[PDB]
Amino acid sequence: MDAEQRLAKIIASGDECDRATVEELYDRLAPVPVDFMLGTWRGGIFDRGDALAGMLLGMNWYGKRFIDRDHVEPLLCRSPDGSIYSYEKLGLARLREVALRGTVSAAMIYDKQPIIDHFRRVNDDMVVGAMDAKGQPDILYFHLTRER
Repeated sequence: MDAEQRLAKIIASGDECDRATVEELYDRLAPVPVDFMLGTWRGGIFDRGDALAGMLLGMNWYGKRFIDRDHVEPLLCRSPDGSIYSYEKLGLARLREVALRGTVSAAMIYDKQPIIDHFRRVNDDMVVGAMDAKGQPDILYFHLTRER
């Protein structure tokens, strides 16, 4: 109830939200099965002051495309002409069911990077992603909105 409604409002307005507050809300969210992620999603970030957030923004990161369990485009970006293209220099990705803090949910795993994004449901068209990247002292959060 509460966590979903509070997170939906932040995600829909593109507002920033500090790591500790998102994590509290994320831990109360329900896991999602792998096929729930299938489709194209528009992405946004909760903390835009982070290094990788800065780099995603500079690349005009749009979102992600989940084709099937084995074929995911993790970095859809917007080119200067306005069209959306799949940036593939960091490699592609796939979906598996992975645990995070005792909760097993659909997670995107990069093929060529030690990065896993743990997804939890906000509503049918919104998920919060928890980025689990090797070395990173803390889990970082981002959001996805389903294209309809």
